[PDB]
Parts: sequence; structure tokens; C-alpha cells
Amino acid sequence: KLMFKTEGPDSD
Amino acid sequence: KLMFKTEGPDSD
Amino acid sequence: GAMGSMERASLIQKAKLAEQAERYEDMAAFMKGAVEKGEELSCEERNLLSVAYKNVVGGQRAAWRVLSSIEQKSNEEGSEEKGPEVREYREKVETELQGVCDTVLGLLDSHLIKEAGDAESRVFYLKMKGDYYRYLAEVATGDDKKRIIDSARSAYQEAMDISKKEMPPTNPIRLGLALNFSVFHYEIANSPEEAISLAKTTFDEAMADLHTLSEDSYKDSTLIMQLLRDNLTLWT
Amino acid sequence: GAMGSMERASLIQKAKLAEQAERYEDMAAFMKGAVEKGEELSCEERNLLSVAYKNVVGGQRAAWRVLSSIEQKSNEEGSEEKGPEVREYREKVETELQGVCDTVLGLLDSHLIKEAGDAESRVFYLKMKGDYYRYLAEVATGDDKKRIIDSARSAYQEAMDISKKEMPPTNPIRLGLALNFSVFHYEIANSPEEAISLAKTTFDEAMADLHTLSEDSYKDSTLIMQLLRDNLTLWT
Ligand SMILES: CNc1ccc(OC(C)C)c2sc(C(=N)N)cc12
Ligand SMILES: CNc1ccc(OC(C)C)c2sc(C(=N)N)cc12
Ligand SMILES: [Cl-]
Ligand SMILES: [Cl-]
Ligand SMILES: [Mg+2]
Ligand SMILES: [Mg+2]
Ligand SMILES: [Mg+2]
Ligand SMILES: [Mg+2]
Ligand SMILES: [Mg+2]
Ligand SMILES: [Mg+2]
Repeated sequence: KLMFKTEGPDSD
Repeated sequence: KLMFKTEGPDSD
Repeated sequence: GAMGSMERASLIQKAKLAEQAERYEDMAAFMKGAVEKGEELSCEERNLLSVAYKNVVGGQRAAWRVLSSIEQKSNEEGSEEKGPEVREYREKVETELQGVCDTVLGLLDSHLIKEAGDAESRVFYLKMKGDYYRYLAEVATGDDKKRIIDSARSAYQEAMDISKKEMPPTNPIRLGLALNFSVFHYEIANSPEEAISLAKTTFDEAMADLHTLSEDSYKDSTLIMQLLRDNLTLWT
Repeated sequence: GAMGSMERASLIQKAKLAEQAERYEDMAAFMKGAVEKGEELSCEERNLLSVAYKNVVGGQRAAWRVLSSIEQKSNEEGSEEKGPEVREYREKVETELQGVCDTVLGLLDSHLIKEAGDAESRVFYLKMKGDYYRYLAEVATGDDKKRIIDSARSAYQEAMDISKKEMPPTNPIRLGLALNFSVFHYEIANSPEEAISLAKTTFDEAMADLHTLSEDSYKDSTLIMQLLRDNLTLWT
């Protein structure tokens, strides 16, 4: 659903 | 290079 | 084939799900499986088939152009030798693109086109045949380039003849066919004047038929008319 | 393996080309082939490995969430029965995601982590191990969910311990590790307070070390610090 910031490409 | 408009999804 | 054991209706449902998931390779595989059931395709099903493979081949064309540009740069005067890798990988992508085009052409030939008698199905499939020969033409360089080009022209021309006799000038399939055949003329057949003439005549004859349409058909037609206009603006 | 006959340097070159072509599945296959040459990876090569598989698994996670949401809707009260298809296709995507996670974990275990002695390589690989167990945790529902979760926690914790002893608080690898471990806490381990505390402490201790950095290192650190801030803003 709401996705939080994680490292590197936000490819999802 | 410069791509002209063709029908349907411009998926390229 | 891998989808032979799945119901036709389940393949269509999963193709729709894959579209929502932006899983176009899956979408294409499901629709290939649906086609291989041997039954004709509805209007919705034809568009799912086209959308699936357009998205797959679209990513391949975009990758191929990136790699082709790198390859061309590496062959310029003063460019440092980098080995066979760029050419090898461009060839790999190219071969995968050609395989997708051959797969689609194979479905059209076995046996979608021969069973399609209504204008809306026959024009749709012949347009697609012209499109996938055009994508082959974009990467062709050898002794069959001319025959690939003529195969695209031939398919487009048969579709145009049927569309002009059987469909109104605002019909979105007819409009999209003329759009794509005009791009064929411009950048594959090196006939920019034919491309401009086709796009102008197509746009003007649609404009004069818009008064016959409902609000929703009007929207569908003017959307493709704007694509014709966009190209004319770049070309003139 | 399919890449066994290609030179290590050629695999790395082709992974870079595939990145430019946005061909991430190819990029991942090339980097797997490079890893399987048995030599340790440089800093650049580790980042190519991570970028490749992050992009592949990213598309799978996004597809899985779309399908999982559709599946959940179809199981609500008053929802019309649609058959097994949604579950089947969600399971198909899920299984492909788990296969990618198993492949990456397999490379880390055979034998990237055991040969990595410098902090910058060992923390990087242990972070990745935590990340790919976390992606498995996101789709886990059975009797191994707890052990998958604990495998992610264990890997993250070992990486944190090394990063705190061996790296400055602004080190981008250390910062990205803490970012991801905080997200783990928030949404996998159901420990939002730990997540907020880790993100705050990480941000503040980086802020106080920025004065030691060059202009370019400053940019690298503050980029990841902003991600910590973005999450804190959503969480508090
Ligand atoms: C030109 N585009 C489409 C025309 C008609 C369609 O179906 C009607 C008959 C219900 C569909 S369905 C679809 C998709 N992308 N799933 C795309 C089109
Ligand atoms: C965190 N991201 C990266 C850090 C360091 C890198 O290499 C330096 C050592 C030359 C690279 S290279 C790359 C890519 N996406 N090709 C990404 C990164
Ligand atoms: Cl290759
Ligand atoms: Cl399935
Ligand atoms: Mg049946
Ligand atoms: Mg070739
Ligand atoms: Mg002239
Ligand atoms: Mg060698
Ligand atoms: Mg499962
Ligand atoms: Mg509290």
C-alpha cells in the first residue's frame, strides 16, 4: 500500500 | 531517435 | 504450449490481471494461449492481444535504439576500441525483438487473419501484421530488408483498402491504421510526401464526419486525430 | 550457468549497457554470471549487482501488491465469486519473487559474504541479505514467517554492529542500512517506536558529522538523510 522510503531505486 | 506518434501504448 | 492446460476464459481473466499489474510479458503469454485455443477473438480480446505485445516489443525497441546508438558512437572516427560486447548485446536484444515479431506474425497467420471476415477484425489484424513487419524493418540491414518492407506495405495497403470501403472515416481502427501507415511511409519507405498527404487527407475526412458521432465516439476519434496532427506538426 | 563461457570483464561491460537500456533482468543475469566467476566484487560492481536485482524484485513486489489487493477485495463480504484465477496468478508472481530472493541470497551465501572482510563490502552484503529476507517476509504467511523475519533482523543487526564500529555516521552505506532496518522495524517487525528511534538517532548523528565532509560527500550523505526525514514525517 503506502510504501516507505528505502535505499536505492524505488522500482516498485 | 525522434519517434513519431503511432497507435496505442507508447511503450518504447 | 505452456497454456494448453488453462481454460480460455481463465487466460483472458489473467491477461486482464497482468495488465493491471503491468506484467506485459505475462499478459502476452496469456493472450497467445487464448489465441491458440483456435476460437476467434472478440473486440476486447483483440485489444488485449495488441496492448500486450505492443508493450513487450516497445521495451525491446527502446532498448535496441539505446544500444544501436552506443554501437554507432563506438564506430566513429577517434572512438576507442571496446571489443565485441556492444555489438553482441545489441544482437541479443535484436534477436529477442525479432522473435516476438515472429511470434505475433505467426498468430496472425495461424490462423487469426484467415478466419477474420468482419471489417473491424480483418483491418485490425492486417494493421498489426503491417506493424510487426515494420518493427522488423526498423532493425533490418541485410538482403531481406526490402522484402520485409514490402511485406509491411502489402499488409497496410490491404487493410487500407478494406477500411476505406467498409468503415466510416472517423472509425478509430481506420484512423490508427492510417496513422501507422503514414509513419511507415515517413521513416521506413522514405516517402515523407506520401506520409504527409495520407495524414492530412485522413485528418480532414475525419473532421468532416465528426458531426455524425455521439459524445463518446467523438472523444475516441479526436484522440487519434490529435496524433495525426502531432506528426504533421513535426513534419511540416 | 549460462554465463560461464563469457569473460568477467565482458559481463560487467554488458551489465552497464543493460542498465543504460533499462534491461534489468539482463543486467541481473550478467551480474550473477560475474559473481559466479568466484572473484570478489569492487565497490562499483557491488552497486551494479544491487541496482540490477533491486529493479527486478521491485517490479515483482509492485505486481504482487496489485494482485494481493485484488485478491483481498474478492474475498470481502458481498464480493462475487470469480474462481481460483486471482489467487493462482498472485501465487505465480509470488513464486517468481521468491525465486529471485533465493537467487540473491544464494549468491551472498556462496560465497560473497564469507570472503568480504572490509567494512564497506561486508556491511553492503549483510544489508542486502536483510533486504532480500525482508522481501520474502512481505509475502510470507505460513509457519516459516517468523524465521524469515528473524533472518532479516539477524542480518541487519550484524551489519549495524559493524557499521557502528567501523564507519563514520555519515557513511552512505551505514545510512542506507539504517534507513532500511528502520523500515523493517516499522512494517515487518511491528515495532514503530524502534523504527522512529533508529531513524531519528541516525539522522542526528549524521547531521553532527557533516562538517567533516567534502562538498561531494556532503551531497551523498544528505540525500539519504532526506529519506530518513521523509519517513519520520510520515511516522510522526
Ligand atoms: C483501442 N483500445 C480498446 C478498445 C476497445 C476495448 O474493449 C471494449 C470493446 C470493451 C478495449 S479493452 C482495452 C485494454 N487495454 N484492456 C483496450 C481497448
Ligand atoms: C550507491 N550507488 C553507487 C555508488 C558507487 C558506484 O560506483 C562508484 C564506486 C564509481 C556506483 S555505479 C552505480 C550504477 N548504478 N551503475 C551506482 C553506484
Ligand atoms: Cl550478449
Ligand atoms: Cl497463473
Ligand atoms: Mg475449455
Ligand atoms: Mg541480427
Ligand atoms: Mg513537397
Ligand atoms: Mg577470464
Ligand atoms: Mg505462495
Ligand atoms: Mg510512543
